[PDB]
Amino acid sequence: WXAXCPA
Amino acid sequence: WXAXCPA
Amino acid sequence: GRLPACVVDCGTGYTKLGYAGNTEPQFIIPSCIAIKESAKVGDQAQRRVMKGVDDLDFFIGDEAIEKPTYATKWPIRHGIVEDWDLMERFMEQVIFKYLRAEPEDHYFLLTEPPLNTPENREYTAEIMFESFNVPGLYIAVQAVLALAASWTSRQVGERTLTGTVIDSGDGVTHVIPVAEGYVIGSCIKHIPIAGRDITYFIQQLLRDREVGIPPEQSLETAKAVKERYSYVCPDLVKEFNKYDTDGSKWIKQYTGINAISKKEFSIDVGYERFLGPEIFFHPEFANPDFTQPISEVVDEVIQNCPIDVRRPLYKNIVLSGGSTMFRDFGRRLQRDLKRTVDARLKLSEELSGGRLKPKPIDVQVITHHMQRYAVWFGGSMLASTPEFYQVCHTKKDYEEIGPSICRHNPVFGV
Amino acid sequence: TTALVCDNGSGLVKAGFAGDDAPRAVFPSIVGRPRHQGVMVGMGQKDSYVGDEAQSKRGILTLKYPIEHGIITNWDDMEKIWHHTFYNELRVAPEEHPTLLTEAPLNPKANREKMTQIMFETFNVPAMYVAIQAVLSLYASGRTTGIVLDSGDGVTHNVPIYEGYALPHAIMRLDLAGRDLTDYLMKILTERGYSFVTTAEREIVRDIKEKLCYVALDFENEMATAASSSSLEKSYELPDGQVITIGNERFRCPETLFQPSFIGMESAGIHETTYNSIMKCDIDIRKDLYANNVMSGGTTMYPGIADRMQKEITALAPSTMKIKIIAPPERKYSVWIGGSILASLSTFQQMWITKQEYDEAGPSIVHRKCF
Amino acid sequence: MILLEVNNRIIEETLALKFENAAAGNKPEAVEVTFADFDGVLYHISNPNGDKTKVMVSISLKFYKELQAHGADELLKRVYGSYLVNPESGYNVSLLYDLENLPASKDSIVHQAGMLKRNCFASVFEKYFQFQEEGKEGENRAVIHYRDDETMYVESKKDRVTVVFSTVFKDDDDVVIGKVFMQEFKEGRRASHTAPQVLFSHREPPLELKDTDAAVGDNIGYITFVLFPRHTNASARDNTINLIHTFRDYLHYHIKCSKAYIHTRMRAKTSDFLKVLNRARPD
Ligand SMILES: Nc1ncnc2c1ncn2[C@@H]1O[C@H](COP(=O)(O)OP(=O)(O)O)[C@@H](O)[C@H]1O
Ligand SMILES: Nc1ncnc2c1ncn2[C@@H]1O[C@H](COP(=O)(O)OP(=O)(O)O)[C@@H](O)[C@H]1O
Ligand SMILES: [Mg+2]
Ligand SMILES: [Mg+2]
Repeated sequence: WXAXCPA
Repeated sequence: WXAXCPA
Repeated sequence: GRLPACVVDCGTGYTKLGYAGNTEPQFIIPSCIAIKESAKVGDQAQRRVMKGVDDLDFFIGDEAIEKPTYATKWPIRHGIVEDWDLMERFMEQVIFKYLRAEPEDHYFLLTEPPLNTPENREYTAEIMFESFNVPGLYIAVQAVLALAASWTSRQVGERTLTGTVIDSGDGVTHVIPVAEGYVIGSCIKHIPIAGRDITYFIQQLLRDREVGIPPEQSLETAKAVKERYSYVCPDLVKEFNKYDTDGSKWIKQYTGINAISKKEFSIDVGYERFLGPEIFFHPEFANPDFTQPISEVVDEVIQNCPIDVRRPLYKNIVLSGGSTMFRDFGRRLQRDLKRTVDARLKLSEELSGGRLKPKPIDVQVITHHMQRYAVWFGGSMLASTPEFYQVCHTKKDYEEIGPSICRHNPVFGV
Repeated sequence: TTALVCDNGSGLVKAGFAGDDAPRAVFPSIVGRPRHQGVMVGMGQKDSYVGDEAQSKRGILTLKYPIEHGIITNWDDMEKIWHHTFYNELRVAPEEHPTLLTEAPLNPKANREKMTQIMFETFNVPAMYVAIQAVLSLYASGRTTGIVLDSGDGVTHNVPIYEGYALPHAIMRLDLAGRDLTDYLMKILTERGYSFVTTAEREIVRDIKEKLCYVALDFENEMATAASSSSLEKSYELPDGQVITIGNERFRCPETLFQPSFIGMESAGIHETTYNSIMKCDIDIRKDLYANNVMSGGTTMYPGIADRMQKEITALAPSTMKIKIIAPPERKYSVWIGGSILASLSTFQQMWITKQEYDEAGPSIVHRKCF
Repeated sequence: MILLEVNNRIIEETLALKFENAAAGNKPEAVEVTFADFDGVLYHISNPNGDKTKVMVSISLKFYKELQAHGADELLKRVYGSYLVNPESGYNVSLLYDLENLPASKDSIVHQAGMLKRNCFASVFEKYFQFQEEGKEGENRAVIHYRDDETMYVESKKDRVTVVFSTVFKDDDDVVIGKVFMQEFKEGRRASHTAPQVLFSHREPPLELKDTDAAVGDNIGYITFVLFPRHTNASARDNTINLIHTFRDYLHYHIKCSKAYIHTRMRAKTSDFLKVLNRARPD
């Protein structure tokens, strides 16, 4: 992901 | 170590 | 009708020479170089400064040995070179007289030991680009050339890139593994002992164990090693007592010819038939600093690389190099490696029980031709590849960036 | 004449023709590059060995997964894998046939728009579509009502469904998946005495888990029986020949699915999430959802998982009805089978998205196409 | 080496290695090697077919067409006897040795084969000298440009012969060095008694080359050697031919030798500079 978690 | 690396 | 490039394998010992796209190195000559030096005393502020044309008044090659008024001075010493002016003189002499190749319209590939410092490579490349004006240049380690030459042993069509090579040399023998074209940089070790100090030990022992030879013709006497005169020995003391017990049939004799008075001189052959070649697995005899065997070094270097590559590597060990010509070398190395690896496997299995039985690790040593020279064919295939003409560093690269283009090394990176 | 269905799985890629009952190409999503100097110049060197080969020569490469937890991170790697699968393996030009793509629910719209734009621009495919793995799982299972447990390698999600309609407001997506299990397995294998760090040993541990892992009906009882460790330990043969003995780790890592607190995630297990999702649905459809529970994905092949899930759901749910778990033995390729069946449907021949309408409208069209 | 040799020692060495074991039974020793020498010409040694009893040598002369047009019937029987056969590789002279027949001589034949390039090159110069010697009407001047972009021209009139050289230098580094080298060529005469006149010209090409389409440009010098019978008779012909043919590589090699000489001198001076510097460190 972009915010929260990686991906 | 025992498996992987020496120690 | 494109001109072939030029293949050269410089080194401390007999320098290989010839052209690409050929199946035999035409010229194989020592590194001996003559010079018109004599006895001046001012030798550290004018080494030579030969007046007039006397600077080039020097021979080269096998013809340079039989000139008893100059100085035979080897420029190379186990890779590292102190003064490279002699190297440049030798290079010009060879390219012109022997090769007869115009540098401005030819490509030169050169080989250096892996331990060669970046400075030497940079400055030799600068010298080449400045004087010879060679359009292209390329320098690479000799291990891959040996691996490529090893394909001729059997099943050339069967591509086999993995393996490892332990090459010999007049002053260096190195260990380098290959993992499907890509070698490991950190898993390389340099061995100082080589096929020269062995002869030093041979002559040192002979000068006391026997008499009847002249001081001048010593090395020719010490070259019984290159003959059938050295066999390796699974055991040391056993053969020692074998000789000290019978000492009649196992002893050989020498019938060399003097090069001055043409008077025959003979000496017997003793314990040196095996001790010399045995020094490889017991380097402590000659070099006190390096008290470390070879086979265990091989297993250690093969055990410092990823798991997936350990298995195929042990299966492919190439017998290439002059110092490896000794008989039964492969048997000893294979047996020692098998013993140590089996012991390691048994120790690993002991700690964790199980009724299983892992398939035994297979270690095989391959004996083939090309052992004396395994770098020349690699260079020939290097030149024959069109991609070589594209990877080779160009003139403009050296024009302003400098000679740093040749500074690439396989054990460096930032 | 036919269409191609490609499933960009978080850890594996499935592709094949529309109509076949089995995929024609099954290789992991690996895009590896050499780590060493690039020294050799003879016979075969390539700048980026990405694909099936990568697994064979993984010992000198820095393997990196292009897709992470269902969301693409490197577009160059994904385009490279797409090109490889289309040309080297399938050997079918994109123009000849259309392509079908699937993705997990609750994914960012940016990924969908970029994928559609790249597919329409680079390969100029005549038409394509975007769907959901769970609905294709339903199609493969030949059922119209149930709850999907699509526990893939990167994402686990559920989507309640009813006859002829879905419930988009009761969709739960959990980041926990096979990769976290592999990381935890590596961590515990370290506590045993065996160390594994690089990606090659990551693949080795993945294989080990695939071969010697199972779920435990009761955690405490299994731990006690492990205290009497004389019948549970098993041995595995490494490529180098070393033998590794695995005991409690066989049934410890799978329990992370039911106990996310092991990794430190403040969430709930798959059973709790499914219970919450079903409860959020209408009362009447709860009976049907309980009576039908479809599961799919490569993370749900552990023996005994179905029994444990059934026991947990029955314990949580009221003990007055019957709960049934359906575990087909081919759940690995259920998504691909469903995609193929959907493509074969006559009515779907018009739902595709063609180049003309895409160009005139824009990338936003796919957003309104079946959500 | 000071005077560049004309005998390629590669053929000498390989033929010596082959013949020293010739009297050892049915010993084929299949050979297939490709070489290269000055003037940008490629050699080739390879058996004609599976029959290894015959070894063949060939050339890839750049200006071969001029030689064929002129006709070298003299060279087909004087130096080379019956062991010369029609060209195979690229329409260029190729010879072979018949091993089945006994080879009586060992050194003479090897030496004769060693000078193949000059042996074929002489076919034009010696014939022009014969034309001017025989009293035949002065044969038409000819221009012979070899692999190098430069050109060679010769005029054979009565009472004397002429030769002019065109020089081209590729790298900018060596242009000035070669200019300096050839500047003093036209003047050094205090140690030669029976030697020809020498002159250098770069700005103004000689009037002889105006009509001829020889090397014409801006950064091209010219060298002419005047020829007279006192140094072009039947006795001093081979030496002059060898000197002129080996002129180009001679200049090149001595340029490199001068470069090495200056390198050595500067290396020597560095020691003096360091000695001067060492005055700064304390006792
Ligand atoms: N048949 C042989 N028996 C024993 N030693 C040999 C034999 N051939 C070569 N050698 C030794 O190996 C050395 C040459 O190996 P080589 O690698 O070709 O030198 P370099 O390192 O310059 O390439 C020689 O010093 C020689 O003593
Ligand atoms: N036989 C197996 N046993 C346990 N896990 C498996 C098995 N085969 C695959 N897996 C796991 O399931 C994953 C396969 O990817 P997958 O679950 O199908 O994600 P997706 O559903 O998006 O294709 C792998 O990460 C692997 O860890
Ligand atoms: Mg060597
Ligand atoms: Mg999935």
